[PDB]
Amino acid sequence: PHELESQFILRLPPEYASTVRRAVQSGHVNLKDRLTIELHPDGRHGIVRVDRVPLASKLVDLPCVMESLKTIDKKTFYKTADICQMLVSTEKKFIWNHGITLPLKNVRKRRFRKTAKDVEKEVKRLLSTDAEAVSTRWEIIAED
Amino acid sequence: RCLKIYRTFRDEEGKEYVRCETVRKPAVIDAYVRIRTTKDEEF
Amino acid sequence: IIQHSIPAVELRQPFFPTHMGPIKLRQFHRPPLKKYSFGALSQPGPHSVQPLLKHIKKKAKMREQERQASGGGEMFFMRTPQDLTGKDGDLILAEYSEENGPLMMQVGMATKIKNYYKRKPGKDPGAPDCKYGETVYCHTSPFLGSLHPGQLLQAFENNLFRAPIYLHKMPETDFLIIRTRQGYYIRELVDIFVVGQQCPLFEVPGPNSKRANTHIRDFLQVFIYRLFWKSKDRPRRIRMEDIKKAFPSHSESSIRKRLKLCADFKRTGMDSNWWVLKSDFRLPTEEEIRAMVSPEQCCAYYSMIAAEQRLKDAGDDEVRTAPWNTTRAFIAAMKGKCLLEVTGVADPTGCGEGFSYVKIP
Amino acid sequence: RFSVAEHQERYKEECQRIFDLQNKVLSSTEVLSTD
Repeated sequence: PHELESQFILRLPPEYASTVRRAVQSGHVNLKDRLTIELHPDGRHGIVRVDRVPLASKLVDLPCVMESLKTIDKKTFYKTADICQMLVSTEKKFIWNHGITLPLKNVRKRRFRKTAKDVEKEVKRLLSTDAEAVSTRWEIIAED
Repeated sequence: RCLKIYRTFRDEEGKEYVRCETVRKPAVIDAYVRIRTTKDEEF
Repeated sequence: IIQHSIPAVELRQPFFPTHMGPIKLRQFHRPPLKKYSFGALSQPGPHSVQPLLKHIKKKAKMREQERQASGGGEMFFMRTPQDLTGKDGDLILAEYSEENGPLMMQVGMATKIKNYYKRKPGKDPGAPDCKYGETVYCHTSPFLGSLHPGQLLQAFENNLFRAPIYLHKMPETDFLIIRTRQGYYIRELVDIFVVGQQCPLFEVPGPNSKRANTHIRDFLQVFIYRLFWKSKDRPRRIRMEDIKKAFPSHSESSIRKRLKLCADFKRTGMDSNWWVLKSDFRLPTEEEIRAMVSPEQCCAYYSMIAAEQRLKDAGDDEVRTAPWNTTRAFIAAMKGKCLLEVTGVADPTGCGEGFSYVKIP
Repeated sequence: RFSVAEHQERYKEECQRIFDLQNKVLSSTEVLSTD
């Protein structure tokens, strides 16, 4: 079978980003030894090791949706993957408010329309507790 | 208006403890009540 | 005019899913980073990323050899799923301004970049040249506004929408990591477009619509035909629980309705508990199966069911912002049926920027 | 009491104004302060 590839964006500190960029544009396999990525079983924490120097990482959710688009002639572009996550290196904490481009900054707060009436999972847990019970008493309350 | 639920359960050996739990999240409220009102009509 | 990849026009199941559950509809076009169970990355520990610049230039040189061996014209290359990897070709990124657009491309589908250039009054030097896309001189603005004299605007153009894009340079810190089961791979990116508010060219159907139920029935029929084509048995035969694995929300009466014509159930003897193909039934050819369902209809259906989930989770203003209403409003405004209030609640920004596509008389 | 050119022209101009505001904001390379 075929499994859709999973692309994400890696953001590094600027000096380490310059060393990683120089090693990528060089093209040797020396970069392979220099750059490693260890993702912790939390799922939202990691180490990126540049030149064997550990950096602390967080996998965050991006507010917009990006899409990688490949081309052969630079006139027709084929969508290859959807990017929604970034492993910035240096829950509410795992949500990034800004977008990658310069015009998109504070997009989640300002350029996103918010419509409102985790919570569903909590309601399911409450229903399960009511089922495991015997007698349930309920009242919409006031200030108390 | 917040939502408060009283739950009656039996502990190991013999016991009948009652738990009163108050939900102050109006989002949890809406989803909770909507199931009861549905299950009340689901009879 | 838009030619999608052969995995996309054949509706192959990684790229075009048969069924999307609730947790997969909430993560629609935002796929989380899954943990592997088997593979090299499934073992916990540090993992080296691998540069892929010999791979990129080897694949580009190989594709240029293929193109010059075929007479030198423009060629069609995306014939396999392994052509749609990010490991080769010139990648750009495309960011979206809206959170949930009315229409959105699946993986494997093609789009074009058109540079609309309105000439200056009288003499003009020529279109400011651009790295990507082809230039076209637009007297009649494609979008809602009109172009200024001497203004070039790039845009994504396909069958689904048309949307103004804006080229920005990448940040100096961000790279692109393509992870697969075997390891991590790293590219740099240099070009990232920002996609403005989409102008929809395809109408998303409503829930329980006639077009909606027709697409569900035709998608199930196409999947059944492609399972019959994949069968190696000389009387072509399929199993029912393959279809029940693909479409688990379907009642089995509908699946048996699709199998009633073109198949019959063998209970005893050979081919027992199989749905063999009827001997008088001619299984449709590949181009007929492609003419049954289009990929843009699948994208419109996915937009409808994702918006159904978001509305369902959030308990009339929201209903107006549903893509069936907004796509109907915009396409009706483009024929000149009706006008749209450009300031309203269907505004995907939530501020004065951007349009709202809801009908006004 | 126009019921024809007034409504049509008003809609058209609001459309050009929004199109031109969106183009400018999106193509801005100006840095935006974190809020």
